[PDB]
Amino acid sequence: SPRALVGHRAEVLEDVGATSGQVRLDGSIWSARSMDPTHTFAEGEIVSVIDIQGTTAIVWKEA
Ligand SMILES: [Cl-]
Ligand SMILES: [Zn+2]
Ligand SMILES: [Zn+2]
Ligand SMILES: [Zn+2]
Repeated sequence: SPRALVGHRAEVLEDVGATSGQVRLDGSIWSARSMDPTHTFAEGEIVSVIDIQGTTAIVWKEA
């Protein structure tokens, strides 16, 4: 069911990069990683959830 989260936007709470990050998604805090591990999304940025792996949101640029 975490699969229904794909396509949602999320707000970065702790900087999201290769191997750490946290976002606010449907009112909850989720772990997150960047889709491209060279790209960091800083706190306050809005990202798009493009995949979920277990309970980790994989995020990219909004849209
Ligand atoms: Cl959304
Ligand atoms: Zn939702
Ligand atoms: Zn980049
Ligand atoms: Zn996948």
